[PDB]
Amino acid sequence: VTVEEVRKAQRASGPATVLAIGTATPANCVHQADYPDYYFRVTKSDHLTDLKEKFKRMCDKSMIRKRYMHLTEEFLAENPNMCAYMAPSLDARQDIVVVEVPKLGKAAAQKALKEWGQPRSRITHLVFCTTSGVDMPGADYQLTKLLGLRPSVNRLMMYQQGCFAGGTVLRVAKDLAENNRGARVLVVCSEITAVTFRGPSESHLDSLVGQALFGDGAAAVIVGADPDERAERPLFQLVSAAQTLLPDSEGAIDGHLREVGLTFHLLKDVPGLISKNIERALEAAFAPLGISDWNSIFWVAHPGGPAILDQVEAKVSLDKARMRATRHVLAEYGNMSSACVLFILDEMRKRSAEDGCATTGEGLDWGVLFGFGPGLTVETVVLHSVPIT
Amino acid sequence: VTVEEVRKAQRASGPATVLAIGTATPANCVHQADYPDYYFRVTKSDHLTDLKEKFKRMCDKSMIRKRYMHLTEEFLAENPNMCAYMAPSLDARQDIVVVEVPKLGKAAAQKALKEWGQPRSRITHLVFCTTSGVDMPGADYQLTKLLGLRPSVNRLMMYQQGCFAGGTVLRVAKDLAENNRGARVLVVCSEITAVTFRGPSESHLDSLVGQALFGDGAAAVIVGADPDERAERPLFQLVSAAQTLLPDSEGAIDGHLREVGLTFHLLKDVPGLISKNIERALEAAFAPLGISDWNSIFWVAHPGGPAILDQVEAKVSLDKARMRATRHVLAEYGNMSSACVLFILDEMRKRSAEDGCATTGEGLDWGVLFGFGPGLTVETVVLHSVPI
Ligand SMILES: CC(C)(COP(=O)(O)OP(=O)(O)OC[C@H]1O[C@@H](n2cnc3c(N)ncnc32)[C@H](O)[C@@H]1OP(=O)(O)O)[C@@H](O)C(=O)NCCC(=O)NCCS
Ligand SMILES: O=C1C[C@@H](c2ccc(O)cc2)Oc2cc(O)cc(O)c21
Ligand SMILES: O=C1C[C@@H](c2ccc(O)cc2)Oc2cc(O)cc(O)c21
Repeated sequence: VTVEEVRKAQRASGPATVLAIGTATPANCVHQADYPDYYFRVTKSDHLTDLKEKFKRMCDKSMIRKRYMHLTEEFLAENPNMCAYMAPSLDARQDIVVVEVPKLGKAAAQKALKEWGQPRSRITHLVFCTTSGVDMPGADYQLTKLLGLRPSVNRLMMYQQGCFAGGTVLRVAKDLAENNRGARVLVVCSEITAVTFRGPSESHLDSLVGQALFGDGAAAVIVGADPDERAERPLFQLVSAAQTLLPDSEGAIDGHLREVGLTFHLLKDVPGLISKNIERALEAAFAPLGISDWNSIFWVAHPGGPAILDQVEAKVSLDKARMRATRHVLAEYGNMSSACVLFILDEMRKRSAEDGCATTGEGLDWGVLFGFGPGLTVETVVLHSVPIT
Repeated sequence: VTVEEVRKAQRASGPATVLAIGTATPANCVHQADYPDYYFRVTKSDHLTDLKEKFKRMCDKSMIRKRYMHLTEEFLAENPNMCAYMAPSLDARQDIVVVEVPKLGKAAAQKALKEWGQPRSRITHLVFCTTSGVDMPGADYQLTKLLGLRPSVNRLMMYQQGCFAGGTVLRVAKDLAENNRGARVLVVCSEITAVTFRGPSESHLDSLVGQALFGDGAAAVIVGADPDERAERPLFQLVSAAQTLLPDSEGAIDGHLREVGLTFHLLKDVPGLISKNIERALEAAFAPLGISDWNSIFWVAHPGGPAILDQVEAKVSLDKARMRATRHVLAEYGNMSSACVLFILDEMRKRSAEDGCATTGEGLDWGVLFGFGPGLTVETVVLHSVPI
């Protein structure tokens, strides 16, 4: 009868908890050892032998062993506008991603739901995040139909976000789960590089870097507060989430949706900008918790490129073991934009079980998740591990 | 310190409350009575006389007296591909809205921030919503710079949502404010029709209807729980928020971002689907609260078109006064997509104050806000007014 009464009956008690993770990728695998030859072949750029030597360096130094890509040679050969550096092609790219992004996210969400063990109808919110394609109704609507979620699911469609949004979706799901008693949030990031694939331009080497780094993939997490201990198995606790813009980082990471598709700009200051600011972000997150030793917490960081992990490592004097879960996902999947950190969370807890650690976070109790992206924005999520019996 | 201690010392206690509302439009104004001549002239389509008759009737029946459009005749004369029905023009349209959408948002945000009267640094969250254009970094980042908000403001960027997103942003802001002690959420919906404006085609009358209804505008709202009694002024309380998809509505409203810009497609009698279904949403939102008389609550409904309001009003036998503020915004502003319900909320609390109503909701205590859009999606936000 009163709003205060509704607010007490509404709202949950405990902190947002990750209850399941699942991941999926296209079946087409592309090995980095073959990509320089493959890429310069299908883009009819073999005559640019000087540029091809540069690409061989980037692919050799990428610390990427393989990527999964929906795009095939057979398809590209039928789509020369997408193989040119810059040709009319947004319509052709949209036709792929508008169908394939929700399709890939469905593959990931099914695995998360399966491990969750609860009926799909219990899912109350859906947070769908992509950086490839836009459409009305959005990919959130398509996924809802594909999975058969209830029609009254509360959907949040995060479009054209960039690579920091892996942390964004957890910050979003945290407030949804925590403010709504019983809420169970399905979170899906799904990325498909058909929107960004393009040929090589000697005058835009930062775009060439994108071609050596970005890959396809989707990851799904189910987040909820007040877990049913009898039926749900917690993995991580979401303690706090923050976003920030880095000083003097204007223009560091740009991306425009145009008739030639999604373009990509990237300054060489990106590794320096992140490494030089990461400690301010760590202090902001962990000082109120009383934590100052960055080697005593587990680490999840978006692997924008190997140079970012190298310079964050050196700047903060991390032990090589702390970036292992991050470097493994980079090596085995490449840069999947917003889905990366969720993949790393999945790899963190799996290895923690296989190795016999005390917790899902490599035996450590507290952890941090970092997303980096256009802004330059940095998303920081404090995590807490769960004991492994 | 445990994670439990954090949660307790992290959350707010009270309900999310609307503390300030500001609106803004482009200055360039077009009266509907003049638009068929203007629209057919600038699109070089005066020779399709039968189509023009159809478009007059579209405009006559729209119940819109005027709309604001950033696009001017001088600009359009230099952009023939945007005046054609179907010509490559995404790049030009993007070039417009990527700059003008946050600019119009700051005009409304500055009004709301002035009414709120608190320092801009106190803003902790920003929810920016637009259906006109996309970009990385987004319009939320542009607005942060233009307003001098703190670099650490938590931004949510809602792109390509559609007309129902005026309710979506309140549903987002509700959980941000309520779950974070001290959080003050700036909510900005900004819409500019340069992405959908296109010439007429005789085989695409659904697109032509959009040319009759859609206008430009931006609206800003500041949301927080636990208001300061001396320094802040509650206008409305967000009680609950829900989203649903209507049965048998597949494909009723589709919109595709293509190389010719944002196209618009209708397929399944939108006024019938909303009114056939509105009572279910009312009962879902208000049966837990013991209300069943849909005339006992104030109404804010997204004015997608007059037919939606007519059939919904007739389905639940609404007194003509319940739809008044909604129809006034439709008449003086057109269909401004996500921003419409925020304009109506402002009109309602102002008109309730101009006249001597007891509450900000036209003298009533409880209220309902509806967003309608692609899905068919219905957003339902239960409101509670504030005594004047
Ligand atoms: C690209 C990268 C993998 C190359 O590995 P490396 O061992 O550092 O080798 P280099 O530093 O010499 O870079 C290789 C070449 O690409 C170029 N390169 C690296 N970053 C570049 C950038 N933003 N723009 C243009 N060229 C770049 C270098 O100039 C170099 O060309 P060169 O042989 O003529 O000197 C590494 O620099 C890296 O990880 N950069 C981070 C990229 C990034 O910001 N990712 C975030 C994506 S949002
Ligand atoms: O090249 C390396 C680095 C190595 C490593 C990681 C962390 C650490 O602390 C020490 C060594 O792990 C790996 C594990 C692999 O399966 C394959 C590899 O190629 C590598
Ligand atoms: O640091 C590396 C190197 C990486 C790698 C191997 C081969 C290759 O061709 C490219 C990258 O594999 C890894 C695999 C891991 O599980 C953990 C790691 O730390 C690493």
